[PDB]
Amino acid sequence: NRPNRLIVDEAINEDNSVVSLSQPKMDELQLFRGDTVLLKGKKRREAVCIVLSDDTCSDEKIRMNRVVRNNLRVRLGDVISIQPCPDVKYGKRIHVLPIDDTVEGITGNLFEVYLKPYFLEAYRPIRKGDIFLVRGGMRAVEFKVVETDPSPYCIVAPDTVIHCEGEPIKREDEEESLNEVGYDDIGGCRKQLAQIKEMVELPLRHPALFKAIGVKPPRGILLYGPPGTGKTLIARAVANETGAFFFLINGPEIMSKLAGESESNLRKAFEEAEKNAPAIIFIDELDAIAPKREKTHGEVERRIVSQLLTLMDGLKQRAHVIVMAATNRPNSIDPALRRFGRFDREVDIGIPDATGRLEILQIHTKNMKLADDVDLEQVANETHGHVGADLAALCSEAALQAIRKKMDLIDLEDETIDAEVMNSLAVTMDDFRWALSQSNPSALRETVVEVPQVTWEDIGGLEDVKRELQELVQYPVEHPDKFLKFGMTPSKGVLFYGPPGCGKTLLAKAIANECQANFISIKGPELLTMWFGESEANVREIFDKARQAAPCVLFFDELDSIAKARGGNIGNGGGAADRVINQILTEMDGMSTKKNVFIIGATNRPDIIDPAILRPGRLDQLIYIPLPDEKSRVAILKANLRKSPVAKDVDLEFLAKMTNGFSGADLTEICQRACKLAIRESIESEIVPEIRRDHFEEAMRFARRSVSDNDIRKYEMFAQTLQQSRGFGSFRFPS
Amino acid sequence: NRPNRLIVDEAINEDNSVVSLSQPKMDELQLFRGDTVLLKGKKRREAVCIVLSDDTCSDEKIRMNRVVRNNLRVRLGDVISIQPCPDVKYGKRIHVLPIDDTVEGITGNLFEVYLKPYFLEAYRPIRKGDIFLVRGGMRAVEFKVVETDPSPYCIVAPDTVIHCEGEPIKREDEEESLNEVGYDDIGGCRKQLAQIKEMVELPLRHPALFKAIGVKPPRGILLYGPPGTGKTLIARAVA
Ligand SMILES: Nc1ncnc2c1ncn2[C@@H]1O[C@H](COP(=O)(O)OP(=O)(O)O)[C@@H](O)[C@H]1O
Ligand SMILES: Nc1ncnc2c1ncn2[C@@H]1O[C@H](COP(=O)(O)OP(=O)(O)O)[C@@H](O)[C@H]1O
Ligand SMILES: Nc1ncnc2c1ncn2[C@@H]1O[C@H](COP(=O)(O)OP(=O)(O)O)[C@@H](O)[C@H]1O
Repeated sequence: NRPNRLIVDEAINEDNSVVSLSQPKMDELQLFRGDTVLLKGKKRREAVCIVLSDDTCSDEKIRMNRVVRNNLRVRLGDVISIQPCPDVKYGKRIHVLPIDDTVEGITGNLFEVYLKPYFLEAYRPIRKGDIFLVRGGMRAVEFKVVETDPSPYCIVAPDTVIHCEGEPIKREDEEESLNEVGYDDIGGCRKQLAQIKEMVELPLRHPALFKAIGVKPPRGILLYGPPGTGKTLIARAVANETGAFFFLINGPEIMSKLAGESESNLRKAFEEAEKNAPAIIFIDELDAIAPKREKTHGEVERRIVSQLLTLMDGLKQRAHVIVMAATNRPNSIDPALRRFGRFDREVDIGIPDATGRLEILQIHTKNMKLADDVDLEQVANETHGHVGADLAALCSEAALQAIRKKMDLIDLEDETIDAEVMNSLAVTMDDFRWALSQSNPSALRETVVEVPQVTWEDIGGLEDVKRELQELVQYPVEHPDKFLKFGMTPSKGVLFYGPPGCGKTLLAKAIANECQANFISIKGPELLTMWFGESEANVREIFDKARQAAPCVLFFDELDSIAKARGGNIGNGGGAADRVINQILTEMDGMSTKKNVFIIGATNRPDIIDPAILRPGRLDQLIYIPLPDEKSRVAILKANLRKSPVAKDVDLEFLAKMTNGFSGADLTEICQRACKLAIRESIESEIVPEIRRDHFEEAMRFARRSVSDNDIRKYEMFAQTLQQSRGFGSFRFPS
Repeated sequence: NRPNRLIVDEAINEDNSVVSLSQPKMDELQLFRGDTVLLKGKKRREAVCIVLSDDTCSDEKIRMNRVVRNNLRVRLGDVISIQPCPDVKYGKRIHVLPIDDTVEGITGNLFEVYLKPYFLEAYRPIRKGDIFLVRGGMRAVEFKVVETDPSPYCIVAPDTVIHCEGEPIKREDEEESLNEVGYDDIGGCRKQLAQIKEMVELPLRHPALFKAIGVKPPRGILLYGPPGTGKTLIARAVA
């Protein structure tokens, strides 16, 4: 038994002496809330930390940060021994000194700038011989214990004096640098990063297991994403956290060699990593190495591609090397590389969402000190087209602005800077706004994927439609047991038709938010570009991106916008079928029905929609969104007024009754006009900060009905023709 | 404190001995409109100029032209020391001669063509050892002081006689050529040029600051524009 062995895993808190344990873990080992333990690992070394309460990690695993993982020489997946230590122990004299690998540039006091704001009111239990890292001064510097009283009996106390000599010492090869790349340095990638964690955990941490079994290990991992997403960061972090010898192979570095030298350089890079097993061979750019799809210009290019292909599939076990290649675009790769044995496991790393970029900002700003009025929530929202490298550049530029506001008048003309100035240099929002306005996003044209923040509370009315949407996309994904028993497959998608500006997009986004799945949206111009550009082959890429991002919903806005541009029911001498809808149907028919992917079709002119899409099998479920009723319009305003401060004066119920033929869009622009009037009257009166009732009274003058009465009749007759519930309404069984 | 340190910046006027200062800058240092100062920089050298009134530059910076920046061996972003000099000082005999790097092609009188239309009705305070540049004759030729009365006490006066030998002298590597490319030689580019000024001011003027910090410096700047816009001019001027 020996219930003291726990699985080491990454922590969540950014502190130093923190251990995250579940309630039953301390309840089994008679451990309390505010106690200390003694973690013991390999190489005859121990560590003293503080246990904390957790409820998310696991049942029998320990969450330990990178700062303390390097102290015990224990990586992820290894096992350690934990035991309580209720013995009283105080600190008297702690002597520490940093290592010269990171102190080059520090001048002045070292206690007041790094130790005082870290050791006081913390009661961090230090251990003689441990390496702890502290952050501050827009950098990261650690410290090393060289001589102290024999451990245990080392706990920082307010009445403990600290003195240091001043010169640093050199480190050894036993410990790794804390400034390197780790799992805690990656943000905005959780679904993709977890797959890579679980994919290479066995062959790297346990190389001897695969040598004794017939299981084929994954020999190739291809990474996607626009340049700057962080593929190299993830590749280096996996190697640095799994104990594998990382070997970086740059793209242009090999191609820059002469004729025949590139072959030797690429070939010598494989057995070198094979000897240092386990190892990970990473390729920076692979589209620039093997673009053997359309280029095929030059014998040396083909020779390099063939050499790479030969060295790729020729890894018949031997070592335990895993090759992870990175590229920019999936189609820009040689198809011969995707053969089974060279590159079979495929990983697509997308642009982080709003909740992902905040983690990147927290990672990139953890070394510097910010002011109280600095919030990263608005920065992530305002930066919705940027990538991982974009935000690091934004942070660097924002940090540079603060230096410019103090270097000019202080004029520290010294060979090295002091640590007592940079700590006080707090970056404010004004520094970030200057850099945000000039940073050009590198990721704007390709489709962005989210899991939208809009929920059911933002949608007013449409209660009949909500239950229907929560009936076909949430039941097969949560309770499939009642589906395979009947032997019938679920629906492939549902089409939305009705008057424009009623919520055709809000329902699709809310159903994605509730189901916790990705959301891909295609607008009208996006569909029209591939028609006018005479290139309909881009549907396959959209469907592939949706498939491997499962679960996800495939939303097509105004699907009839391609038939409206060429007439409609009659139009020109052609019919109601074109190349883009052709390719969409072709890719939907061959789409995997067992996957969690879903397709949402939105249209405002259902009379011109091709019937070929509407058969049972592609899009059979049709839900009509009518104009909001009296109590449906009230909820629209109750949901739209949650952002702007409006007092109790404005009567929303009375406004809904007068707005009879008003769609959802008109009620939004009414509030927009009222708030614009409020802003204008505030600015004009500045030469008050609340929305009054006469604002809406004047804004109601220009209340234009976007939907007239002529199309209402057409929509209603179309709905009743497609429903056809008459005749069989009184159909009953005799006995 | 020591309120005598000012930030050196480019000037606006195309004159020679002109210092642009704000009203509070002279109001703090008890300096008037028509007075002279003594600018001191690095390498144990000084410079005498005339302060002027300005209202646009800054609160605590000094605007100094390229002609006087090379005299003190001070570039943009550096700091200097300014102090008033109300002592009376007149000129008696100023001996100057140009450098052969730019005089190849000049023949005849040198005073009437370059010094007379520059020194008269100007009262420019010269300093022994300074290199001042004058424009004229569809070119630019400067002059060098080789031997004169020990500075101070060098101010051009109408009753001051000037004679010159005629042969020039060679320059050294301490000073830079005034015919080179500078910030004053770029025109029509203010928004773009300011971004490049502020982008590389830190890593170039203070190389040791980035070596002691984790901030990533900009390693690459791409320039656009149709051929002939002046990208090479800006690139050479920044360096
Ligand atoms: N998801 C991320 N989390 C944290 N940092 C990131 C992320 N993505 C990129 N970065 C930062 O951007 C910098 C540049 O990354 P880069 O080498 O361009 O990645 P790639 O090689 O995948 O394009 C790195 O130093 C890294 O710190
Ligand atoms: N039922 C509704 N409840 C609340 N707001 C709505 C509703 N329908 C539309 N809106 C608002 O109208 C705006 C535009 O909607 P739009 O995308 O044109 O709808 P559709 O896709 O049905 O045409 C959205 O920002 C949304 O906030
Ligand atoms: N904005 C400018 N201000 C002053 N001179 C300019 C400017 N742009 C170009 N010139 C002049 O034009 C000449 C040729 O410039 P050129 O070398 O063609 O620039 P680039 O290499 O950027 O095309 C230079 O000698 C320079 O003096």
